Amino acid sequence: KLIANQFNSAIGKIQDSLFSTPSALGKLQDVVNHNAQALNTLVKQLSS
Amino acid sequence: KCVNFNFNGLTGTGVLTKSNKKFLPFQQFGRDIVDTTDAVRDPQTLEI
Ligand SMILES: *[C@@H]1O[C@H](CO)[C@@H](O[C@@H]2O[C@H](CO)[C@@H](O[C@@H]3O[C@H](CO)[C@@H](O)[C@H](O)[C@@H]3O)[C@H](O)[C@H]2NC(C)=O)[C@H](O)[C@H]1NC(C)=O
Repeated sequence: KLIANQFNSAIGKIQDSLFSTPSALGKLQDVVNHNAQALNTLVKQLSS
Repeated sequence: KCVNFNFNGLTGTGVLTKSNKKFLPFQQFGRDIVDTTDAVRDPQTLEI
């Protein structure tokens, strides 16, 4: 019973941690941002 | 329709539609985030 309760509490903590911390998924947002930069730069170079 | 156009010397190809952009009486052209022309004012009717 203790093990099940600790597990359930930890899962709730995972949801609260991800919900309340905007930076938790930064690695994936960084990948998206790098691809967005690469394409915005490639298009902007056409104006040179 | 997809047409060729020449607007006061501006040459290009595209599909022209009614604009909902709010240009000031002074402004004649619009550009998006990447400095690509995306709006003109008709030289005879002043339609955007
Ligand atoms: C090993 O550690 C666990 C905690 O990780 C101990 O269980 C915890 O025991 C405390 C009491 O010493 C519980 O607090 C009480 O909870 C009841 C809930 O109704 C509340 O009414 C009391 O006023 C008090 O707050 C705590 O909830 C409980 N935690 C879990 C997850 O069961 C366990 O006793 C420790 N074992 C040993 C041998 O030290």
